[PDB]
Amino acid sequence: QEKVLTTCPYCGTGCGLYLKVENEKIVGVEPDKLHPVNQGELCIKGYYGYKYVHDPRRLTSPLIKKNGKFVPVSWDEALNFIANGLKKIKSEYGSDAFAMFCSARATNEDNYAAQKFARAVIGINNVDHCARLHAPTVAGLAMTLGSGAMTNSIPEISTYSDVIFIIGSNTAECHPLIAAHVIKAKERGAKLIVADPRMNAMVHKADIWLRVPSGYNIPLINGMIHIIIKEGLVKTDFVKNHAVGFEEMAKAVEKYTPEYVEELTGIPKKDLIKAARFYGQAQAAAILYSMGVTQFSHGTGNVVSLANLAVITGNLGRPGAGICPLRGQNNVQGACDVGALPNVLPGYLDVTKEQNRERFEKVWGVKLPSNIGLRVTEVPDAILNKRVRALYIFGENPIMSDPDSDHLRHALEHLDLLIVQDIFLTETARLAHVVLPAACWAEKDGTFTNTERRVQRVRKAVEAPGEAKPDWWIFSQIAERMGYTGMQYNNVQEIWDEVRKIVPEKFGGISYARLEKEKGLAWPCPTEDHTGTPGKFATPCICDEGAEKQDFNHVIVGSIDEEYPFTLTTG
Amino acid sequence: TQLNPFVVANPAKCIGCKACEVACFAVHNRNNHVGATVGTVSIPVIPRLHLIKTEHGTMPIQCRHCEDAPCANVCTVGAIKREGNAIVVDEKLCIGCKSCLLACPFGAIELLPQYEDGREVFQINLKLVQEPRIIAYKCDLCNDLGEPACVKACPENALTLVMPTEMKKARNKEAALSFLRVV
Amino acid sequence: TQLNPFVVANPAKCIGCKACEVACFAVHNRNNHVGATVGTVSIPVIPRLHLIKTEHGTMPIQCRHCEDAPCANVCTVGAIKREGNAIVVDEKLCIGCKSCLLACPFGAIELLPQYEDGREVFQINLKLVQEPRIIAYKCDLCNDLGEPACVKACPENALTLVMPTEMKKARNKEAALSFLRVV
Amino acid sequence: PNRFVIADPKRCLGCYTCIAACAFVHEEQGLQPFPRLYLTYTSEGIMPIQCRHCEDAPCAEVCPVEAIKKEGNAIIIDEKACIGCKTCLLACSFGAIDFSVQDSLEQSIFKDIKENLMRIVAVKCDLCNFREEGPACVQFCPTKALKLVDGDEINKMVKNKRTVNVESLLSVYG
Ligand code: SF4
Ligand code: SF4
Ligand code: SF4
Ligand code: SF4
Ligand code: SF4
Ligand code: SF4
Ligand code: SF4
Ligand code: SF4
Ligand code: SF4
Ligand code: SF4
Ligand code: SF4
Ligand code: SF4
Ligand code: SF4
Repeated sequence: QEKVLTTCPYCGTGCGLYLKVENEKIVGVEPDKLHPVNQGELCIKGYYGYKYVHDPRRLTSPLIKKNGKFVPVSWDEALNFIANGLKKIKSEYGSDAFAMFCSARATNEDNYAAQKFARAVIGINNVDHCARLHAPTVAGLAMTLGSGAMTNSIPEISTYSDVIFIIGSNTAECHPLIAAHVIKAKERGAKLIVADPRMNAMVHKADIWLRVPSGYNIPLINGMIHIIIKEGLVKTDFVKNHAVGFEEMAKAVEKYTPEYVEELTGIPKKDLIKAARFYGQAQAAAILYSMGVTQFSHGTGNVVSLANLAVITGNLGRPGAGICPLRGQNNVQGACDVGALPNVLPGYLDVTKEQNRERFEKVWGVKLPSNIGLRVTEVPDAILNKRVRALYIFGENPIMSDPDSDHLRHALEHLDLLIVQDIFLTETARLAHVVLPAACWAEKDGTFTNTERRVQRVRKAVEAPGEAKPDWWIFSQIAERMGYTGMQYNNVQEIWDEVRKIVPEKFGGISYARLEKEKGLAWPCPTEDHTGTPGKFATPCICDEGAEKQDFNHVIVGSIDEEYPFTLTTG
Repeated sequence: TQLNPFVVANPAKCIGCKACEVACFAVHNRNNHVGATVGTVSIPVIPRLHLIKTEHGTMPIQCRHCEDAPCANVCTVGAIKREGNAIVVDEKLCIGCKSCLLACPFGAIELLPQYEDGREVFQINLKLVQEPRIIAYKCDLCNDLGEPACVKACPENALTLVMPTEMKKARNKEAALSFLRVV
Repeated sequence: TQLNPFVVANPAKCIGCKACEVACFAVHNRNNHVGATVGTVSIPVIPRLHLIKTEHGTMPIQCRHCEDAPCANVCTVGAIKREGNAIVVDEKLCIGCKSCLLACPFGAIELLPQYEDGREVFQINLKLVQEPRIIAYKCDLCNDLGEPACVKACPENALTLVMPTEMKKARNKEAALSFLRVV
Repeated sequence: PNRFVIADPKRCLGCYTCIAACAFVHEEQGLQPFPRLYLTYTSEGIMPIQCRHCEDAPCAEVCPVEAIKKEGNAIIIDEKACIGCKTCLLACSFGAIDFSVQDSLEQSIFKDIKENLMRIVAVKCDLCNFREEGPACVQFCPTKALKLVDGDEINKMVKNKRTVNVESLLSVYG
């Protein structure tokens, strides 16, 4: 009867989705024929992910733990309890009493509000998200190219035939529509080079299979680079115009030979020669990599090598070619543009520099701390050491997906005050202290930032069950109860306008009118009339660094038995 | 676009010793447990060039690598492809439809059983025993491997690799010099 | 083992008179009470080779009897076997799974109702009427009967039975004689 | 003759969308909620397998209650009269029949969806003849791997291949 445009929240690709609603309840989901990403077809989660919003077990009222059992309790006295608990812990031991766990499955306004109401209300740099476990990738790409995110745009990989190079192939079952473009790229001219230690559904369609054992892909790429250098397929103009040198990399790449990797990894010799030839003679090359490479301990130098391979060839900053990091959640990129890490500020600004702090005093509100906060891997140590008093589990269940679950479960017996603004079927809330109902993707009005840095909006279709309310008004109530200068969150539009105002250099033209007219925009976009950057990100030149010139880092093979002869992996 | 080179034999000096076919067999089956010695070859012999002897002596004939190749175009399945400068048949997609033998007039293609990993390749549903897989064999210029083994295996070095630009230029130069030396 | 012979057509001498399909239909349906005379035929006509026409001529095509036959590999029941020198279909184990139509690139197999003893065969349990039984049809080189009947019925002798081994020898001899007469 | 559906393994990601759509359409219609299209993993390639509608069935010849019958242009199970005598499971060459039991589901995303959402009889692809649209499996596929073949598309493909072969043989060498 009524159709509402929305972005599918289940993975990071982002797709148009009409939520066919009838009698206030969702009855179906439809694809958008004019969307540039999915082109009118969705995976399993898009077609049958709407049966999650009206389960009979949805949390419909606030409850609190008085004597060990939760009791149905109205909102205002629960907010009183939260306010007095935060006030007493802040009076006792200061502002370091909590670490903020903002969800990776919430809109960018949620993360911005959480950061502000943890920094401009009490004041601490203790904000984290459970999507860090791709953390070295953003560090490596920033140190190599000066770019901290995706470079190219997804639909360009199928407009014309290119060479697609996959590292740790799991795209066939992690993003079931990006691999749809890769398969659809085969217009009798797209040519695939795949490298992974396992058997997937994508390698069986690959003309060339670079099956290499886990942890041995750095020698593989080093031998690949050695082959493409020995045959003289290096674009000399690109390296002589924008790069700082060539012989420094040559001093560390010549030690690996095709025979060396032949005896080291157990792969045929003609495959590497072939794959190097197809990468070299072709003018278009896109490097995909799935979760497999990103769950490795030594991924820093590996992604550095992946970026520098594209640097030495010249397939960067051009349409149809470029490196392609992939994110595993809808709003991971929404946890980096705004501050969700203990050493970042909205606008990709580092809090360690006083210039990034002195630019906002009154436009932000209360004065901010200048110290680096607590990381997500360090706050269990503070819980065991009793150095932190509270924790904010928001919109997620960090007791199952995160590794080493038993340590966190044993750490969770530190019950002084716990706030879980979450949804049904979470054991953390059962182990928590205070539980508050929240709102899902179809109940909010916010924005999603996909892996391809495209910004779309979420439009509310169904009304909330019971007293479940969006978190913005929860945060505003808490801040007003403690006492905040002014009163925020009149609507989501004011919050997004404030985001546009605070950082106009990155995105100041991402308003509701353009997203209503256009099919989403991708930052940077410093003005309203600009059409966005993408398949360039910012590089047309490899000069996103402050020095306007990229550098290199020399790589080396690392180190890891009879007791455990079998390597265990997961996806 | 470059003209495909092709090896050719010299009937004037050829003896018919059949020492170039065996080298071709040894160099093509390097993945079938061969150690450049007799006794390690437990598989039958399959050559690529074929020797024919008639009243005007003996000569080996092989694939000329036709520019307007009929063998590639008649092949409906698409087994024969021009991957490099030379023409090479692919053994993965070939089904044995003998129409190639209706195309090539020289006749350098033979349908023979396949052999991999020192064993004969069996099929799924054929006849009660199973039947061998028959594949197309022809010369592929040894572009995938190194320098062709048919060269420097002949005792008198009869067969030579020629590509028709240098031969044409040499013949034209010789004709011009002979014409100018008389006038 | 010996390579399976297959009948081929010469399009330059064929007219399209459709006198080759009729002979094949007559010679394979002796159990359906035909006496080499129109009027005793109480069965719909089904031939084995099929004639088509394009702008550049007319000819029939038929089964090429591929050595690595895709139609035999696709069939999971195993009705298609190489009973003799040729490859044949069995009408007793066929179930009608049309996947063999998706395998043969030449399209020489057709799924049609089976006719025996002058009457249409009927399946036991299907729908209220009884559904007919459908069997594949393709050239089987007349192995059970005598010489191929498509040949000796064509007025222009466009149809020829070829042996893919002797023909290669003839082509080799002709190529050698042509090359040696010039050198 | 009969209409069926075929999936070339060149463009099948194993994304489990067709399987879930086939299950849920049959669930919301009022039939068994179990999928009738099985994903199989092999050494070289992944292809969904369903009931290629055999023109002699080898199924209605083994059913003792006469439940399986030809309707329209397909083979229909007629679930109401089926008793569970696992005889058609022996006589199916491709293995296109599974039985409506919870343990018949392999561990995958579809199992997680069906357990977070919430008679034993033989279920078979009925080609979605009750729906005015085409088959659900061919319609929801992200890469359009599956395709429905009719009685006339087979003839068109056969004629196209035959004409291409004849024209190539004429053009290249007689
Ligand atoms: S690809 Fe991702 S965003 Fe698109 S429909 Fe599937 S789960 Fe939703
Ligand atoms: S025998 Fe092999 S190469 Fe020759 S036409 Fe048939 S498939 Fe092609
Ligand atoms: S196989 Fe025969 S027709 Fe084909 S390129 Fe070689 S010589 Fe020419
Ligand atoms: S070039 Fe190679 S394949 Fe051809 S005849 Fe000589 S050795 Fe054999
Ligand atoms: S090795 Fe030389 S002499 Fe002997 S058959 Fe070959 S070409 Fe002739
Ligand atoms: S129709 Fe007959 S010959 Fe064809 S695949 Fe089925 S059983 Fe085999
Ligand atoms: S039916 Fe077709 S595929 Fe099978 S052997 Fe005959 S020509 Fe080859
Ligand atoms: S050889 Fe026999 S079966 Fe084949 S087309 Fe001729 S008459 Fe028919
Ligand atoms: S009988 Fe001979 S001439 Fe007549 S249609 Fe058949 S092949 Fe052509
Ligand atoms: S919908 Fe298509 S791609 Fe997905 S599993 Fe089914 S056949 Fe494969
Ligand atoms: S299980 Fe059902 S369909 Fe199969 S034979 Fe028994 S009654 Fe017939
Ligand atoms: S269940 Fe199997 S044997 Fe029966 S009709 Fe379907 S594919 Fe054929
Ligand atoms: S046609 Fe319908 S019942 Fe058959 S597999 Fe496809 S969706 Fe399932």
